Amino acid sequence: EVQLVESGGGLVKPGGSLKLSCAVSGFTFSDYAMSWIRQTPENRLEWVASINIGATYAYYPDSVKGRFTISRDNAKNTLFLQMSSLGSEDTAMYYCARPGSPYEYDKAYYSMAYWGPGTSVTVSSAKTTPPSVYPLAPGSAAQTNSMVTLGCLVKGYFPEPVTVTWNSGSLSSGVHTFPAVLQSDLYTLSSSVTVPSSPRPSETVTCNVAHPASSTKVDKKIVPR
Amino acid sequence: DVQMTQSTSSLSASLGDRVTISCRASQDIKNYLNWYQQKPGGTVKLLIYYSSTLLSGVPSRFSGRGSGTDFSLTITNLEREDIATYFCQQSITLPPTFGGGTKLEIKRADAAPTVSIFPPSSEQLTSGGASVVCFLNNFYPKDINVKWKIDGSERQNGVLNSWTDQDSKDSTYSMSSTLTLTKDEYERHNSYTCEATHKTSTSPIVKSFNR
Ligand SMILES: C[C@]12CC[C@H](O)C[C@H]1CC[C@@H]1[C@@H]2C[C@@H](O)[C@]2(C)[C@@H](C3=CC(=O)OC3)CC[C@]12O
Repeated sequence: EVQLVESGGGLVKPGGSLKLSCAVSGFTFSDYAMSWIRQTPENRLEWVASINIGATYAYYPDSVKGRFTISRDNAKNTLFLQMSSLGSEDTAMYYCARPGSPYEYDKAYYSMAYWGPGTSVTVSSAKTTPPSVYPLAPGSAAQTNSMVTLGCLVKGYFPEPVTVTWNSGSLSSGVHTFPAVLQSDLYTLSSSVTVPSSPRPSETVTCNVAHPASSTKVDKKIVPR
Repeated sequence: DVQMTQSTSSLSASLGDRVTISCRASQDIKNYLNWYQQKPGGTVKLLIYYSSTLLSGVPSRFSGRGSGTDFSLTITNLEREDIATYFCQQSITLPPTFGGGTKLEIKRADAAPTVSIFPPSSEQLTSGGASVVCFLNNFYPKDINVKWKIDGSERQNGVLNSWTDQDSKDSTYSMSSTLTLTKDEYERHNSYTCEATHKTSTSPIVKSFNR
């Protein structure tokens, strides 16, 4: 039905510019006042920009006003957000949202009833860095028993995210991937997998770590010892 | 700006329980207060708008109420698909402001952590670094402490911990403690211990090893 998809997010340098997009579906785009809202790394929601129908007026909070610009292409069903002079405080997940009703006399007008998945903006001077992947295998006499836990250490990468699957997804159960911790401006997270001691070392378990930012894929087969 | 205040950031409850989330405005916003729901890696969803009007598709076991400066959101039969973060929001004064959010946990029976210790890899040793990792998985409640001892001696320098959000299948938590050292200091020592203190055991769960 109703669709909103943000686009254009990425890694930017402080003082840099970025343009975001929101393609819409399942409703008459030209009937709504469209808005942007961002969510902060501290999970804090903040208003960014609003535009009325006809692109005659636009609202910006003092946090973004004078730097960002909202516009609409009613023929393309697209909403834009030009960002400029960006700082670290602008690092956030940016969403486009649609009100519940085009009629001010309807109280749904004063609510955002549909959001997009969001597009991630990170304002950093830190550098895109590929992950090192280390195998975590038990050692060296504790072979007991019922279950065995393996793992992969993904270390020193930038930016986020990193994707971690086990056996090309063949292993979904018993998997625990953890939130990354920042350390010297480089991320580090860990992934554990628990399998019966029967399908390992017999049979194979391998961690697949994808880091799209650096276009890297690493497969780390967990071997005894 | 009107400040939106939710008095607790975390709330715990059982399946079939009546949950109540409170939201306070610094001003009179009349009835212009909406409620949103958001799961860990998910999109924001509108639940209630104005003070007490449900959005289409939202279960009737969700109800909002309040006027002026004090509002609340009640969930009548807590289900595990109700485990999310809830935000309150005012829509009448510019700029429109949100509350800090209230993350709602689910209650279950006590589970003991499965502790696993791993030594540095030959590949990481190849780089002049050495991290000892400890997994403390599938425990409840969330309250847990970890202690590293390098040759009987405690240590907090170089230790890093990370936590998973509550698991979807078993409602447990998992944690990872990683003691990162220099290859050289790693080898001027033999033994390395991972200790876990939890509400379950009275004696710690100890995972050690040595070279
Ligand atoms: C942008 C907007 C529409 C044009 C009119 O000139 C008034 C402006 C400012 C006020 C602004 C409307 C758009 C509407 O969508 C809003 C965003 C609407 C809100 C929805 C909401 O959640 O908070 C406010 C109420 C009114 C609103 O805040």
